Amino acid sequence: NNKSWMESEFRVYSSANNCTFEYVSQPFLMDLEGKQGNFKNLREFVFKN
Amino acid sequence: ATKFASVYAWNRKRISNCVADYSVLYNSASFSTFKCYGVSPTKLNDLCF
Amino acid sequence: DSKVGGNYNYLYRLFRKSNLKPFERDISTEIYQAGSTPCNGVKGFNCYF
Ligand SMILES: *[C@@H]1O[C@H](CO)[C@@H](O[C@@H]2O[C@H](CO)[C@@H](O)[C@H](O)[C@H]2NC(C)=O)[C@H](O)[C@H]1NC(C)=O
Ligand SMILES: *[C@@H]1O[C@H](CO)[C@@H](O)[C@H](O)[C@H]1NC(C)=O
Repeated sequence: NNKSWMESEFRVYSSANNCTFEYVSQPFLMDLEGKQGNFKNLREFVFKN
Repeated sequence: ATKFASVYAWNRKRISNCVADYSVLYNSASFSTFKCYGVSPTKLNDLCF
Repeated sequence: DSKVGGNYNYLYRLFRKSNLKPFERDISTEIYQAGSTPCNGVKGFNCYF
C-alpha cells in the first residue's frame, strides 16, 4: 500500500573473493517510482572492448 | 597506520586507479633501507604499472 | 681471475651523471648525489659511491 520504492535485495552474486577494480562516482538520487504512460526517456548505450 | 600486521599473517592491500607519487616516498629519510630488486628506484615515476 | 674469498679487485661504474661517450675512460670515485639533497664529504644517506 505504501508508495515507496527502495533497494531491498542485493541478489546478484555470492562471493567477491579476489577483486581488482572498483569504480564509484559521486552519490546521487534517481526516481524509482512506477511511472506509467508512454515511454518518454530514451537512453542509448554502446559498449565495446 | 596505527597498527601493522605481523610477518606470520602479513596483510596485503591493493593499489588501484591512483597516481603513485614515489617522490615523497623515496625522499623521506625516515626509512632505514630501500632496495628495489627489479627496476631502478628513481625511474618508478616513469614506467607505468 | 676468481678467489674463494671473492675477487673484489674488479669494479664497475654503477652510477654516472649520464650516458657515456664511445670508448670513454673514467676512473672517477666521486660520490653520486642519488638523492635530491646536495652531498658533501664522502658519505651520507642516499650518497652512493
Ligand atoms: C585471487 O585470489 C584467489 C584466492 O584468494 C586465488 O585463487 C587461489 O589460487 C590458489 C593457487 O592458484 C589455490 O590454491 C586456491 O585454492 C585458490 N583459491 C580460490 C578461493 O580460488 C586466485 O588465483 C587469485 N587470482 C590471481 C590472478 O592471482
Ligand atoms: C507501510 O509502512 C508502515 C511503516 O513502515 C507499515 O507499518 C505498514 O504496514 C506498511 N503498509 C502495509 C500495507 O503493510
